[PDB]
Amino acid sequence: GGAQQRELERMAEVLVTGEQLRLRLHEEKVIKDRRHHLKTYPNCFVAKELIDWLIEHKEASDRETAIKLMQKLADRGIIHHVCDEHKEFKDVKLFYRFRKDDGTFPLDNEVKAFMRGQRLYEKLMSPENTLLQPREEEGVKYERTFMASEFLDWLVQEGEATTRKEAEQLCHRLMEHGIIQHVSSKHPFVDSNLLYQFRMNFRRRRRLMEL
Amino acid sequence: GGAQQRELERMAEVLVTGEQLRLRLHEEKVIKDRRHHLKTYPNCFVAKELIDWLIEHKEASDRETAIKLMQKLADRGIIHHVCDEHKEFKDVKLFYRFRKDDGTFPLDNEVKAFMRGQRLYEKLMSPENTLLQPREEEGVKYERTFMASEFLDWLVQEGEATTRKEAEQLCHRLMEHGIIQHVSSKHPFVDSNLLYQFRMNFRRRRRLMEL
Repeated sequence: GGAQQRELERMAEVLVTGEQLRLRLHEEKVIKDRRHHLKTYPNCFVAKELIDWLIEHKEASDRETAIKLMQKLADRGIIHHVCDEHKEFKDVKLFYRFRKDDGTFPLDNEVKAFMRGQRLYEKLMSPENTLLQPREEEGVKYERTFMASEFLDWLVQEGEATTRKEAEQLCHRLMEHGIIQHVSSKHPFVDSNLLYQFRMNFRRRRRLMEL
Repeated sequence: GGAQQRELERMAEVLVTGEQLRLRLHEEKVIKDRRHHLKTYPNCFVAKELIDWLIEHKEASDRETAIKLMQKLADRGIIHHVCDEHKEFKDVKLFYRFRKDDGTFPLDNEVKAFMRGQRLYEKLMSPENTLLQPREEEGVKYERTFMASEFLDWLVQEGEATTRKEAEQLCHRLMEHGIIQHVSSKHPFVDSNLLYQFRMNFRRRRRLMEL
């Protein structure tokens, strides 16, 4: 994997693990609409309460390390402090901002392809999936291959792409960013019976303490 | 105009007029990175100062009506009060929220197509543009037509689409949502010499006072 995989892991894993946490906290009602002074702030958690929860569910060893983990999510824009935004515009010396000027947290195309590729790899490495097999091309045995045509077929049936031409562009992006490769000759992706492999050998999703 | 156009105008015109204000306020440095107690708040304006500016530039007769106009923008999420979001996560009773749980302002495909079409229509009404002409098809005279092939050429040349097939898909959306039409309702959009028109007769951009 090397430097590319290390840096793509840095970019992507906290986003993946952070999203997993968000879903868990909704299911457990730690995130909910909260009222404070007759004012409703929707879909909020309380910092102290989340620290409690993290330790309570053995996601963090102590208060100090739970704070460090949530700080990492705050630093990457995954969570933010909810301050009191006045809803009423008034003739006062307060700062205002156009929503279009709000800061964003965009992902470049390499990171997007990495994160798409990891979802596919996890599905294809599951017992239920059988696309990945040792196969032969021009008399060479290769491990963990998939056929270009079969991969395009599966991408649609699973709903990872709407159409074959859409799924084809996805594979070209996966090729461009080194997520997949032709079994031997750096050949491009072609809708054919040629064999391809994952170049990127993704590691399991991180737990919170592993960030 | 009719019912479809009235409701698409309600959805879109405040967004266009508000965006135009954002660009103008940037040009005039009413929006800029502002410092407040050793914390830099980027791309902000000061409410009172914008009221000043609106009156100075005759967008509002008085402060009360200028406030009413900016409230309209705030109500549609175009502007918001910038409050102090603590960057450091602390073991405190403060509300936090996942960014993915922040409120959003989605636009459906019909409004997007309406807004795309209005931008294209304005460009085709610029003095240097010559795409729109009276032309004849199957012996019938039509006004304000454009040819599909010429329109696709221009859409790519103008950068409204990266590629010719992307420009083609845009036109299909314009047909789907009644923004453009075939001169005689006999064909979909086809990359060819067939003639098309704007079905939507867009009205001039709203002034702030008209929203």
